[PDB]
Amino acid sequence: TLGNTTSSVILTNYMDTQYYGEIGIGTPPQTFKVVFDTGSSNVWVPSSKCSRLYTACVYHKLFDASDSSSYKHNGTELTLRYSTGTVSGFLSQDIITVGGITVTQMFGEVTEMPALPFMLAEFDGVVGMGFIEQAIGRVTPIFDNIISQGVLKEDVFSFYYNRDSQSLGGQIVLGGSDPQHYEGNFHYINLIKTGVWQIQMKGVSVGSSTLLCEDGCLALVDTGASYISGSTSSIEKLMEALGAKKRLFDYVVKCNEGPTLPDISFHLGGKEYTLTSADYVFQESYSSKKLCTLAIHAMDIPPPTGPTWALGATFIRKFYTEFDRRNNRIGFALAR
Ligand SMILES: COCCCOc1cc(C(=O)N(C[C@@H]2CNC[C@H]2NS(=O)(=O)c2ccc(C)cc2)C(C)C)ccc1OC
Ligand SMILES: *[C@@H]1O[C@H](CO)[C@@H](O)[C@H](O)[C@H]1NC(C)=O
Repeated sequence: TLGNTTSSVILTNYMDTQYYGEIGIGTPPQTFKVVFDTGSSNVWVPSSKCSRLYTACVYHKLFDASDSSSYKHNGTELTLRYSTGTVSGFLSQDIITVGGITVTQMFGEVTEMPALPFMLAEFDGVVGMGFIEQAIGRVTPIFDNIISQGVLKEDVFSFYYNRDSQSLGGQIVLGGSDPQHYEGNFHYINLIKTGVWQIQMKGVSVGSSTLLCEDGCLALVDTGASYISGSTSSIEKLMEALGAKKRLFDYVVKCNEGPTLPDISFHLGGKEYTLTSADYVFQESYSSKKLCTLAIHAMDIPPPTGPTWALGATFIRKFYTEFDRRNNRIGFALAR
């Protein structure tokens, strides 16, 4: 069922690495800073039942079911494994408010939240924008519950991630796209299969020559990821081609050599999606005596999804993204 409504959620941009908006859970609503993540399908927030020996829970907003009159008990255990860490807790149901839309949703109340990486998180939880196929415990994703209401103009949602400034951090539009944040026309790539926001990639070039993904590869379009990521192997080759040094969790260049780095192009569908060094280098200075982090890192995503590349905030900043559930495709347009 299609309606005549679009809703939008204003996002906060924290240092070009984290983008999140707010949702309200319960009656009266308890507000949470959440990441709208196309790379996951579950809704979760920290729980009041999280042991205060997990320091992450002392530093985040906790959902208290005892303060919500609309809460429905469930209790089923839930473990969510990310390539960055793990969270576990139990399932609960309540009313969730997302940019005007009110929806009865099943979500995870996280009771185990490791300091790495959640003490570094500015957000409290996640709103999974993925498909039911990848939903842990086969829980209906929030977008599927919003479609069911038959209120949205289109069975799509789109992302705008701005470059850091005190301006608009970003924007998610549910039910459409916002022409104020893109120019030109959308170029669509069909999903390899329904169930994952993953498209075929046919080459990654450093400069003029296609040095990587020559015989094709996968590209997960991940709104919950900060960077463009590849497998340890691909990133090693890419970084050698750029002249970057490996550290513990990132790659660096001498700050003075950042602007001189070659363009990186991603071959997706029809078009070549080019990022210049200004789009992937955290150019904090131009000093020959300082190191500058790159917005590309290695991430070994496990099968069946991985091995795959992931196009995170680094990519979405340059390219406004529309996620089309009706046609199982992803559209890209140059962001304004
Ligand atoms: C862009 O701003 C978003 C905020 C970035 O900051 C952070 C993000 C995180 C983070 O890793 N995630 C989860 C990842 C984002 N998509 C899903 C998952 N990627 S994954 O490769 O494991 C994966 C992909 C696909 C499948 C099927 C399975 C596994 C968030 C959303 C919990 C952690 C700490 C952060 O900061 C301290
Ligand atoms: C929890 O919710 C699921 C639906 O996601 C349901 O099938 C299950 O029976 C519920 N469990 C309890 C104990 O209420």
